[PDB]
Amino acid sequence: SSLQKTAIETVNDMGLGWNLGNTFDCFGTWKEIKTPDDQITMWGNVVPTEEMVVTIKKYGFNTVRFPVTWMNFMDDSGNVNAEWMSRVKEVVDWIIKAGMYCILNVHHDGVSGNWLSQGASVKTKFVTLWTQIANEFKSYDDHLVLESMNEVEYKTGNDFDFTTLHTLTQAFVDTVRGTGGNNADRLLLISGMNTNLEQTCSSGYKMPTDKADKLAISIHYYLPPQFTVESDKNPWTWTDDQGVVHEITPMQTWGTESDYKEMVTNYETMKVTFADKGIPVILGEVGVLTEEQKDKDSIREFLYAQYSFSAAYDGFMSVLWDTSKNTAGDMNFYNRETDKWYDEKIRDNFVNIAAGV
Ligand SMILES: [Cl-]
Ligand SMILES: [Mg+2]
Repeated sequence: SSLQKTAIETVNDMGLGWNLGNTFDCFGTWKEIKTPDDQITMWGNVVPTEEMVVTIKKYGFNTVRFPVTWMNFMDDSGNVNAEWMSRVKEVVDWIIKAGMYCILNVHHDGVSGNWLSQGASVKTKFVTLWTQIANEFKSYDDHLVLESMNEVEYKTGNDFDFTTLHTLTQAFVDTVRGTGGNNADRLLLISGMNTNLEQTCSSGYKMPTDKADKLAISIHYYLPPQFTVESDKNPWTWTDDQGVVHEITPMQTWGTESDYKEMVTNYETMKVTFADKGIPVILGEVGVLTEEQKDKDSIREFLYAQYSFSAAYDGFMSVLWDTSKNTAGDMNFYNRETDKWYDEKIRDNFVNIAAGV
């Protein structure tokens, strides 16, 4: 029998996803990071155990995205501390043992001010890092998916710099594929431009080349931003040259007729641009702030609608951004320590979508 799946078949099998957020991804200059646990716990989550990482499966999830920030464990030439790599591998091994997919990435390394935000002039360091990650996991089967980076924005003037992005994503593909083994054919998730739907689906976006034809595209679904990611208690502002401060109005509800038409239009854009061309779409983060004044029925309806579209559209999936508890982050859905969901109806909706009902 065939022992390979196409890119679309792989994302279809990946089912529903969930992120292990605000854990291996943490960073902050204020913390002197000397050991893995120093980074892992610095935002308020505990050191995760096997049960904390894989129990999500019983709620209908088949993919764990494992966001990892690497810079504090890289020496001056980009070599990754062996203990850090071992701790990353341990979590990957838990996910794989549970029969789930793992998406492993390079996360806050690309934030403005961190090294990967510099663009193509750090390609050498990016290749050094991915060579090490790729070699560490080269033998892993196709339930391990590697994601080039997270949310990077490169510009030249006020135009988006798709060339710099492509230089980096192509270096990622070439480096991973070049190591051979199962890296020759595993699904690779390619970052969109700032994971932005509009920019990634624009005519300027430049997908990298892959002889294996085993690439997916990464877009993050925080649309509309005023509902999903804008604080209600501390709204976003802008200030003019004379000191007048303007509030950008946050939204607390979602679900009007035009809201649904906007979501459908977004999926259609992604379908025509990527899935219809054989490139599946991993919506590697979706979420809504949970510690603000967002209407709880609207949070539930938004996630239900979005995951339902990801289930209805061939070659798509959604991956929930979740920080576990409100002393550790701002989007809290499943408390991995207590095995309890904050909203039982959010939980039930995931179970039902996963089951096809
Ligand atoms: Cl003025
Ligand atoms: Mg599907």
